[PDB]
Amino acid sequence: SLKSIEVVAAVIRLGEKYLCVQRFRYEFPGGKVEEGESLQEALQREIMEEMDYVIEVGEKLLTVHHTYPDFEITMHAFLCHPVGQRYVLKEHIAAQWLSTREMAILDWAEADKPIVRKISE
Amino acid sequence: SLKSIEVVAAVIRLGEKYLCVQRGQTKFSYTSFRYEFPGGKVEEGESLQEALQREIMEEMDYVIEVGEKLLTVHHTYPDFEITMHAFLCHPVGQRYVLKEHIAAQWLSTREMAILDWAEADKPIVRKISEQEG
Repeated sequence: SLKSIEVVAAVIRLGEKYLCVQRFRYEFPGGKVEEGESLQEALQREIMEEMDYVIEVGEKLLTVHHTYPDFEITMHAFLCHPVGQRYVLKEHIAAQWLSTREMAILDWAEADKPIVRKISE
Repeated sequence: SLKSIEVVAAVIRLGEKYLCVQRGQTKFSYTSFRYEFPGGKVEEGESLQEALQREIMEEMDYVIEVGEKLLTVHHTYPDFEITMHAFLCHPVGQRYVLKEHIAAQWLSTREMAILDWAEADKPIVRKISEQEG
């Protein structure tokens, strides 16, 4: 079947606050890379599609590798800087701007925990 | 999008032979891709059968009829959700086209035991093998 699964996550910062979504646990916005896309263009499309939010992808924060026997799965987190000033919540997906100490009291998705851990350090 | 994917696989049968594919070329002259059943991802707004039919048509130019579900393989990885659906399929069209670096063989279940199968496809092979052999 699938040779690889690449997932991208956007860590969007304004001030001391990070865009955290609850779509249930909390997560960073992002999604899967389509075949033929780079990781950055996958992330910019994914954020536009789900949130109408125009961002610039910056430096890569971390790569989460896995050793699962059946599928090769890799997650790529990028520090992102917003260009637009508009984001849309297509219904019942709530989003908050939170500081790191607000983020630590929260139920985060398992895939996103390394990013939350890193944002602190 | 959600961190969850649905995969479909076609078990194409002709007589007592099944279509087994090898999709790619490695860098090394002493390594090669393992075998697998043709298929791919289910895109949003598609049923499992229509995603399969589309995927077979796009990779192989092969008109197929999707029949009964043979098995479902679920994975419960902490970081990502994957479901595989294998369906028994019957050819309508009489020609398929293999692109660059793609090989395919029509094999019995006994001959299928000779090959190296992708780890994800191994439950499917075992199911096919348990029912005749």
